[PDB]
Amino acid sequence: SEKYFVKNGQPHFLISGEVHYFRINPKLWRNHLQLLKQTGADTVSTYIPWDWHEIEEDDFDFEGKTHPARNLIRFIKLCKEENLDLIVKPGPYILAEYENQGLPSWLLKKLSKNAFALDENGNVISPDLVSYLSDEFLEYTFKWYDKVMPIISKHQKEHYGPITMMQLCNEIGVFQWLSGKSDYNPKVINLYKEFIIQRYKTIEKLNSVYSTNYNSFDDLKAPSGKIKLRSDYCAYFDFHLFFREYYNKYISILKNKIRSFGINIKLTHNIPGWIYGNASELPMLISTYSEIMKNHPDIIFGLDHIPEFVSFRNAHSDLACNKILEAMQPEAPVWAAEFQAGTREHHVKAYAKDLETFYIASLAHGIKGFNYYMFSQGINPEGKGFYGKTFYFQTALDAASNKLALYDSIKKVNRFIRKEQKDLLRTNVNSEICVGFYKPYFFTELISSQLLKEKKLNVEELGLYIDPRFLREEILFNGLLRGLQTLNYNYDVVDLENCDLKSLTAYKQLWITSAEFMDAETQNLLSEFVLNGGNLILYPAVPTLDNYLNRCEILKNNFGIEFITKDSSHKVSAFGIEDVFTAFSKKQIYNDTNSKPIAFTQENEICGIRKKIGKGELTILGFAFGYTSDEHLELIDKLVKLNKIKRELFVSDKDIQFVVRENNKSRYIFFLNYHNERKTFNYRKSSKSEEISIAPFSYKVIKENK
Amino acid sequence: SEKYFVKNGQPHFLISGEVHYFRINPKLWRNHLQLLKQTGADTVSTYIPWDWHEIEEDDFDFEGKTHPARNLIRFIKLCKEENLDLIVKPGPYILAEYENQGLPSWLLKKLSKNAFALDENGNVISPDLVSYLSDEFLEYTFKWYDKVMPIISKHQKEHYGPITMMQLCNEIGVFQWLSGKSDYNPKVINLYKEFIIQRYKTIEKLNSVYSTNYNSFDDLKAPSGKIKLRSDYCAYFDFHLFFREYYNKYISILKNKIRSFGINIKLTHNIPGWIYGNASELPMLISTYSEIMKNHPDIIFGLDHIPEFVSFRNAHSDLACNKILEAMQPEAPVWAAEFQAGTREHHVKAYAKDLETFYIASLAHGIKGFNYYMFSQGINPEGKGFYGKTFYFQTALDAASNKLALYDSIKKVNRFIRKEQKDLLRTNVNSEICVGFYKPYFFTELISSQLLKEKKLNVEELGLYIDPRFLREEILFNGLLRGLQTLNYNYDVVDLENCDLKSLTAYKQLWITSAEFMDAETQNLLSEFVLNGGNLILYPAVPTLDNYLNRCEILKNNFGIEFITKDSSHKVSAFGIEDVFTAFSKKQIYNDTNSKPIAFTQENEICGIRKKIGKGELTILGFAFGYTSDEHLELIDKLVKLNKIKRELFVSDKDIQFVVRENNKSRYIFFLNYHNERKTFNYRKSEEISIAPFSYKVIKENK
Ligand SMILES: OC[C@H]1O[C@@H](Oc2ccc(O)cc2)[C@H](O)[C@@H](O)[C@@H]1O
Ligand SMILES: OC[C@H]1O[C@@H](Oc2ccc(O)cc2)[C@H](O)[C@@H](O)[C@@H]1O
Ligand SMILES: [Ca+2]
Repeated sequence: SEKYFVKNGQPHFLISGEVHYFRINPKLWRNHLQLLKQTGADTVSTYIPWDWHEIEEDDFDFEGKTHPARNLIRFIKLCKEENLDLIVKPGPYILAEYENQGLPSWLLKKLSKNAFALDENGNVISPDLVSYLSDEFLEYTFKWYDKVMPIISKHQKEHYGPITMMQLCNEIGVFQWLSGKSDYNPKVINLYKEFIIQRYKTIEKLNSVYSTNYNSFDDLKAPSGKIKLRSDYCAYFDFHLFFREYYNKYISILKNKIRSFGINIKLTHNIPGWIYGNASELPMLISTYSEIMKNHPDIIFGLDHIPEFVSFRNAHSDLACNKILEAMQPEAPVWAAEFQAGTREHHVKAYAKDLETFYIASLAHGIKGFNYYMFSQGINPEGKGFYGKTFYFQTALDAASNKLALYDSIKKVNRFIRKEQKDLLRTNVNSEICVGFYKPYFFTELISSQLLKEKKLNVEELGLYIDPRFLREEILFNGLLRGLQTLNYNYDVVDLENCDLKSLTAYKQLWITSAEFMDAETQNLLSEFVLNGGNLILYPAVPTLDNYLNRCEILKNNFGIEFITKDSSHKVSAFGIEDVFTAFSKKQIYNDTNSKPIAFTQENEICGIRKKIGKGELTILGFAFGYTSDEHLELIDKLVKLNKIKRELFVSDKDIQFVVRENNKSRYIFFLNYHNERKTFNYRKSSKSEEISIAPFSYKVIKENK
Repeated sequence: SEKYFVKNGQPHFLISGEVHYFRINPKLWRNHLQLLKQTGADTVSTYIPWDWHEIEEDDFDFEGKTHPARNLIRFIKLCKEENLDLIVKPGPYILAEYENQGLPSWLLKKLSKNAFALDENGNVISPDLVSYLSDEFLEYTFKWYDKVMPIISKHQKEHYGPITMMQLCNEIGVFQWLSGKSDYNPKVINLYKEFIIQRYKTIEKLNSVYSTNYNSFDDLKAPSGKIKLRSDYCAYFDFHLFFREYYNKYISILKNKIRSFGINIKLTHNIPGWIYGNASELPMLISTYSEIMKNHPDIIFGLDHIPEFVSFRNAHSDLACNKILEAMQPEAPVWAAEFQAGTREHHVKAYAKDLETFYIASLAHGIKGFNYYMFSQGINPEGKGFYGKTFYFQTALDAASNKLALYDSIKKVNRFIRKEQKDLLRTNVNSEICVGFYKPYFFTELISSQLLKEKKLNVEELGLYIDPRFLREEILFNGLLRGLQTLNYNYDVVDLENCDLKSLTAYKQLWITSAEFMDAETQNLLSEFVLNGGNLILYPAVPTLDNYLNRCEILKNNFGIEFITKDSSHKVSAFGIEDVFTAFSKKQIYNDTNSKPIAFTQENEICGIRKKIGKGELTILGFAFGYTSDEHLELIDKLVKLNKIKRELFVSDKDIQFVVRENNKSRYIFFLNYHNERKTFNYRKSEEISIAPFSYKVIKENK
């Protein structure tokens, strides 16, 4: 039951390369495509920039009449002649370091002020940032679609053309996020007001949930400024729910317009979130797509992976991202829409010997397809570069089509993939550990993020102590997920929203990283999980509130837990491990009733217990740890061993990472050395040892038959 | 001309290793010391924690009466028996992940509220954070000194003991930096009031500078909250000046107490500022010691270098720090008081093969001595660790004195240093480029920093557009200095404060990264520099204000410059380089009378000129660039070549870094490969070599 791309009823590993026809001498297009095809790639991918093709208002060139590199039609025909399928991405936004993020200069000069994204003061956030549902923006976007979409429709696979997939716009919300400010455009504020009225029906029902005293819906304003009251937190939480409906409305309007041209190819979107070589904020960005992914089972999201280097400093980012995409999109293959090749930034180097290891690690970490971004360097024509004349460096081909060092790395990886794809695509890893993904902890991009200008959320002003962003970044992403990968314990991630109990019962352990708040549905689901036979690990808090910070003690009551919150030293003992550094002075102190106490404060008060409940097992730790000391890995190891979970291999060097992937025919062992040390080690299957030497920042792959 | 440590009247490379006796089984103290000596190290360094030796109020154990590892006397005796010099660091603060940052629990329980650093509301900032000038704190510090300083005094080299240097406290001001919170203890604020009265004399004089409306000094309150007005900026600027005097007053009280015991050895302090493997904030921390460095020629500041890894991502950090320290401390050797060995953080790996390259790069980059921190891992006694049981990982030795991978790297590097030190220590680089260090741009630790979550400085609210922290981090540290190092052009840094004109005339170019504000003394210095024959490169602004944001147009008027500030596309052309991305829409558009236009907006307005002024040359660019594109390296290269400055070598691979260090007799060529690529190249003076990833090669040439 792996999800993978299919060609002609067989597993197909999607290998694409990004080649920007608009940034390459058209006399050299065929050579770029030939050299991409010779790496074993089956697809080529490109933006079709609106600014490049609508050269003035209502003046379109797709044929090279005004500039040879405007000859889109020729580029499509060459893709077909060179036996490559094509991914097209006509925007309206492309980003792509193209001036004005791809929008025509003539359009941005003509639009009225009310087309732009606006701050709470009514000021333009950025002269190239439109409001997505601006009437004026969508009118011109539709006139662009009227010209580019008939060309895309004509050249679809079903009409014997090369076009197999199309991206809608580009990384929806990426500008809101990087600008560090949210959109208060009056189109947006009016849709928000309709959303609130639809959700609550009467001002009395809203007031009962928020604890506000409004006389009418007319008194309610879009939340702005810092959160000081639980009522401000409630208003912002609904504002987050509203933006997820808003982005779903935007993509819905583009999709409906596209389908009217007879375009039946696969539609895609692309997920932002890596910055400075780590992806700890990507889960927040993927959370902004929650309503798109529920409403559009036919739009496949892929990841935009930008590792920059490949070391222990970022080894956990790509696996945690691939797992979280699978959790939110379990019916489609995990794929990278943009899979780092070379570097966007001259000063931020991308070494072939790093990216080659990233590519192999991505296979170990369950990737099923990717688009090398950028396969071909470009030169910006006509001053169209946002930041300088050259587009990307250290790619597979330079802009002239010369092979660079990365070319042989990509050929090596592609060769292995083509040899193995029939088995490799069908392989699974045996995960006995499931980690819960509780989307509401991620809904903070308006109030708390690595990129937001103003920190609007301070939980201590709300009488709370567990910050949801600290929890999801340090206790979950950089803590538990980093620790399991480092310890070589396989895990899966599951979305807790509308989660079937039967999709949890296959695991030996469910791990829940909990704040003081959790909705009644999720508190009930976890209660039933344990009563019915599940083994639950829960920390750092039993929640006592719902998503609106109103009382909800369902899980606490169903588990027969009594506790008080007390201050103590950061250090606790747990399972006989002394001096376990914890994030908070405040801890939950549990009554010892019908339980085994397994963690103790410096005053020897009980801050963790284990108990049997119905047919299940509960382990609660009333303290927070991520992975900032060796004791944290010893603790994760102790917790995993409570249900006798074993690693697949005994490996003599604990700093070697491995993944075993297998199906009925084939076993693949991936060894990953994320460290600057030549390592010699030995290993054997958990149920005569082989010796292996591995270079710094390198990999080995062993195939076994049966 | 070079500054360096000396032993037996000859150049001595100071090689120290940090070994915490209080964190190591005393049965193994001799084995740690023997293994340290066997790497070629000459010195061992440790804290002497106040909490560890004053076990209860007025109960001192330096002999291991109450715990074997309190036997400081025995550890000192062993250093001498094992032929190691000793650096001691008795605090009172040690940090060192030691509970309460080294202060005794009994002390923190007993101190009155007014001994603590307080927020603006009079609340204790942190239960282990004292006010440095608290009468009660200094009294207890003095009683600690009365017990530990006679021991240190007796064991000086002078008395054929091992002790050669002592550190005073530890990273003074580090807690104000990491929190972004200033101490508003009423004793501190009374000292601030005295500082302001001393500076301005009369309320009329302060009102004229600040544009305030006070009737007397009684109206004046310590600044707090966000800067909304130019008068708030002025008050915060003087609050930064005050803290530099305050730290000088604290270290002076400790120094005078220490000297009273006949302690005549070298006194040290240590400079923080690395975080996550880069050091772009460390110049801000250096700037907090301006008054100490002016008033104490005999206190040697060393750097705390924490690179974490070694690559092109952070290659420029250690050179820029070493150059800025030399600018502010020209009469002492540049040395690392804490020189990364292993890692403080289990999850933040320190590879032997990375740190070996860091140690060699540090030699290329002018370091004259260092203390491997941590040479030996520690185990925290009886939960005295702030964090877990273990102190550091991937060190040279584990806490049990097991050799680890880094041991053989340090022995290798130390063997090279000992072989070359007599000649290597006497070498300098030939810099024809001078880069100005304007300290007031750095005086922001209370209002604008990488660590400060909520920014108190927003220059747009003051009618400005060039933020001094953006300028000093992106345009200077990660832009010009990174670019010059990448291009293999030598530079020196000079402190512009009280700067001698004759020191600037050795250089072919002086580079000044300028905001809209610059004091009259510095505007006059740069005016005289050009009129006398100097070549000045000045960007992104001709300044028109002084440090209090009052009109000052001395440089503008002396150079016959006129400009209007106008908005345009971010991209400009300069010296025929198209598509140069600049930081701001706002640019200076220059009148070009008597000038040559050399940079243009997208609409061809003049945003850069060259000019002859007296006997000298002016290049003014009205736009800001760092290093974020290949065009930025092209522009720096063109600017350097305006005065015919040449690299010392032709090296066939432009991504190889080199440093040529020479004296009259000896030349060293350091080749540094900061890239994950085996590179093969050739070199010649303005021959074919292979260097591993993240590695080095050193060539000697006799002259
Ligand atoms: O690195 C921050 C983000 O950077 C984005 O790139 C940009 C590059 C330039 C720009 O002006 C805005 C965005 C990527 O598309 C996204 O995947 C990534 O998460
Ligand atoms: O990494 C930030 C700083 O961390 C400092 O260590 C500390 C870490 C935490 C803390 O609360 C106090 C000090 C280092 O001594 C200093 O050199 C460094 O620049
Ligand atoms: Ca003039």
